[PDB]
Amino acid sequence: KTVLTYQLDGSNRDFNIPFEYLARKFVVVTLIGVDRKVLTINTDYRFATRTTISLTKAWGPADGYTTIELRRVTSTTDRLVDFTDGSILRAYDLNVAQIQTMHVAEEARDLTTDTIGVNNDGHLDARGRRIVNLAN
Amino acid sequence: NVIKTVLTYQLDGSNRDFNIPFEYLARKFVVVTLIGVDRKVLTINTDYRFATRTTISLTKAWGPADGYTTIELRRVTSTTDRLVDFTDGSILRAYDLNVAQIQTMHVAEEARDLTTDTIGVNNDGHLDARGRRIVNLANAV
Amino acid sequence: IKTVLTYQLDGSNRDFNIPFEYLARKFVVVTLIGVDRKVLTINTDYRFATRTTISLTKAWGPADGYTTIELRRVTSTTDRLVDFTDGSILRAYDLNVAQIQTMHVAEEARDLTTDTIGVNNDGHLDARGRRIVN
Amino acid sequence: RSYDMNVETAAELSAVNDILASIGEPPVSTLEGDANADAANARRILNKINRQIQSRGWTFNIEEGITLLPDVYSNLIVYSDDYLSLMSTSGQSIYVNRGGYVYDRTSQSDRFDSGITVNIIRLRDYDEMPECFRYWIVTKASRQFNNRFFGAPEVEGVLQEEEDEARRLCMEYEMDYGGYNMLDGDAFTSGLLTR
Amino acid sequence: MRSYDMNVETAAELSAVNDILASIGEPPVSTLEGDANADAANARRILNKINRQIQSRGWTFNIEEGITLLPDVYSNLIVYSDDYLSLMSTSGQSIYVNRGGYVYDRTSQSDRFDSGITVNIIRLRDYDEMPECFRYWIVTKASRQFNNRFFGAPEVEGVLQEEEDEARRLCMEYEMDYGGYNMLDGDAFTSGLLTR
Amino acid sequence: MRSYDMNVETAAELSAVNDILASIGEPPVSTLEGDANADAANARRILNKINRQIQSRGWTFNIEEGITLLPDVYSNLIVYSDDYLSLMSTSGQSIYVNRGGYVYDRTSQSDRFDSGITVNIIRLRDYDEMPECFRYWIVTKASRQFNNRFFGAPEVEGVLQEEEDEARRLCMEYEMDYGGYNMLDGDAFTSGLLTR
Amino acid sequence: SKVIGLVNPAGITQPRRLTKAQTGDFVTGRPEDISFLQLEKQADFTVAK
Repeated sequence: KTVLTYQLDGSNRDFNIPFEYLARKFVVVTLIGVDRKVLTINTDYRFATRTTISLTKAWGPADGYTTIELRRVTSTTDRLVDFTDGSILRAYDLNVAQIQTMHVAEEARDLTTDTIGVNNDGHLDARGRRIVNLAN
Repeated sequence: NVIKTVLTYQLDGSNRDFNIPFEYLARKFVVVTLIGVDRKVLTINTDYRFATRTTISLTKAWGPADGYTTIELRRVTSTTDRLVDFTDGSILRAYDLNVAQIQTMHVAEEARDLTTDTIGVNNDGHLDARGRRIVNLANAV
Repeated sequence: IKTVLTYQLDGSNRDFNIPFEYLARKFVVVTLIGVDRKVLTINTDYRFATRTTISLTKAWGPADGYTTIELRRVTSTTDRLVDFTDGSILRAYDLNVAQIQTMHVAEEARDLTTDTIGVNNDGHLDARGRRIVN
Repeated sequence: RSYDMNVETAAELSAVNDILASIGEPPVSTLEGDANADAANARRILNKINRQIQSRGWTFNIEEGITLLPDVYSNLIVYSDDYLSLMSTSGQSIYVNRGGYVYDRTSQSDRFDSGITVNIIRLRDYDEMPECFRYWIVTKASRQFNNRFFGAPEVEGVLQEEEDEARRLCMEYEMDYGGYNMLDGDAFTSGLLTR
Repeated sequence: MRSYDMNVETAAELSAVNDILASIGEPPVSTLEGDANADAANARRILNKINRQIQSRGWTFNIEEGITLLPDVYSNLIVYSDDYLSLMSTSGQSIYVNRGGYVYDRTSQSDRFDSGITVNIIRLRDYDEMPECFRYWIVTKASRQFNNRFFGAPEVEGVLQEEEDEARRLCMEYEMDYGGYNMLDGDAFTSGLLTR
Repeated sequence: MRSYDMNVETAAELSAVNDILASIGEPPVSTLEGDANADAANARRILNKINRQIQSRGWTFNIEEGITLLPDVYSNLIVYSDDYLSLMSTSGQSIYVNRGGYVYDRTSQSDRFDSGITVNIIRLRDYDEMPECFRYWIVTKASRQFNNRFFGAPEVEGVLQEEEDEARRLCMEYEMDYGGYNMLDGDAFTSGLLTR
Repeated sequence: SKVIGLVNPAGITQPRRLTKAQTGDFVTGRPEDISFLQLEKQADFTVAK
């Protein structure tokens, strides 16, 4: 999964990010309150480890923001691997070049499923939302 | 728009051969499921066969009497397990580069064709459920 | 940033801008949206005045039956722009184009929300005057 | 090579590699970048030959009774550059191209209140051609590519023989597809067969 | 168009490539896997091209009559694969064309089908699946085109021209022997005329 | 004589010139605007020459019958433009010639007309306005003449000689299909003979 | 008794134009391109008769 959330009222900063990311710009952190707040990296959260993000400040349900969303948004326009002639072709760069597209595909499989998806029963699992404006 | 990785055909109870239009890297990437009251996935060598690379032959004929109106042929390319992994000592080969590119394309293509796993617009201007229940709708008003 | 965008149709206008990047002109699909959907052909119905704009050979509007035009990027998955051949000089341009083409399909893969129901401000499922079948 | 794969390749790149192979050159991996004269020349000839063979007129590609709607305001029907042939459904044709628009030469007018019905050939892609027609286009394209950009005369005689065979197989496709009959399928004799 | 170089090498395809390589005097290769051998890669590409070409001509063994092509139940589209070397009607004038990679009814101007269509179809087959005589003709024709394009030897051209004619003749003999065609009782029109 | 090089280039005219340039192996040019390219300028001149020549031959699509040419009310002169590739009478022997750039009635020895004259006229059209088959023939004939004049390659001469004959054949097929001519009921004399 | 029109595929005559034509129509083609399958058994026919 490329999207996961943590709701922590108590004083806590560390959130172990589950998804693999290629660049720190790909991980975007938001606060899901009355209105969502997009948080910059330098001021708000440090990468204490590649697996763990330490968000400065409590940002607990004491404020309206309550839970914290960890979203992966890989950049389609920017390519981490750009092959140039005269440069040694590295197995790492050949491998990572494919991975960036796969990460975008993984993020796509979750964006479409977010609005409505299919459950393990092979049926379209609604979240308890009426089908409004439906035309007969 | 139109999905090219998921093909579903009517089950008449007497036809056992179904075409595979889409590309695939491995026969395991092709998933055969019978649709009806339930979605029953078939096994590679006991429920069907790859008669040709483009044809799947069912061992048994399935139809509405068995409770299966349609059969679905869908490509599900592995995302975690890449078929080609380059090493520091390996000769770079055209076949290896082709497979690595095509697998990435198929993973992206299956993502772009994921309107099957949701409610999307079909050829007409209608949202298509594609023969499955919208479960947990609960009360309406 | 979007690979799919729609313009409202009036009889006055014939030029529509392409914001996205496309590797081939055939990857751009032009469709007229009204009561009926109609895909346009590269030369008889429109053209590429520049790299970033499409000029229709005929003006369209509510009289013709189409109120909107759709400019969509559909990168080919089956027909790949790069195929590596044995005994060929491995060029970095070939590797990059193969990477971009899969990127473009995956970039279109994160734009299926337009072809989906979507959610409202209330959080419901809004069928934009569309029947649900099957 | 492991796995039992089922993958395709782009037919235009395959067609260009067939044209380049005809003059003995290595295949190319890609057809874009606009910096390869071989790619530019072979692709241009392939489009030129594909366009020319479709314009000849075949049962599968001659669309009969097609309606071309005029503009609601100008009442002008665009005469497309991609209209390889435009004729009337019956008798003598009356429509010509005048300034990129359909012109009725008999009535001397570009204006049409309703759509006209024509026998039209519209350019199709090399992908949409039958395999025999794809082979003839490639063979004919390989022939002119050698004549214009290689010039070897022993290649010319070979490709002349190949294109003659390529056209003959296309002619067998036309009759098999056409299914024409001079007794009942005939426009005139079928009436004469009534007793 | 089906990839010729992306699957396992068969014994016959490897033998076919070595036969094509021999036509210009190239020594045989042990495997068809990529070893930067341009001549072998060229030979395999021409082998595939000739394999598609001769199969597309149409023969009793490879023309499938009465085949049903089924549509997708939710899109009503029948795919016209590039491996369909020929798609025809079972009788009369053909009505189905290729439009956008899908079957199109040119008379009804529709690409939507509620049920399967019955067509006379030629589907591409592996060179391994060809009859022995047809394999020989494919190799002979591929060898002739290979020599013409990449060596151009005129003496080799003349002999391979003769060999293709003999190879096509023997495929013509196979077609009639397999066909078993009769103009009296196997004829569509004459058989009805023989009833007394 | 109409200036070929003084208007904006069309895509088809750009295509035609590059096809003519390809005949002797010149690489394509991006534009017909003056870049001191003598070969491209020469090709456009031959393209215009062949365009005028094939159109002036006369075909059902470009022969305008029953056209009225109006005189100037104060000079009574009808201009005989150089773009009139052919000017005939609608029936019988023609009576109009070119004399000083104006229409002249040779039978009445007058160039003054009180009213419009009805003539069978061929007026020069753009190469863009030609049918596709006719465009191919014009390019093929222009390419053949271009090679003869500015390269002279005898191997190229032979192939373009065959290409022009095939190109002219397909233009003749177009003209017969376009014309729809009938010797029974579409015939001026025989149709009257068919009345019972 | 069976009429089979043999069209030379190396030729230029199209049965598409022949069948759609009316009587008296002018059509591109050559008479040499169109032939008919004929039973050649006259020597045996005379012997049998």
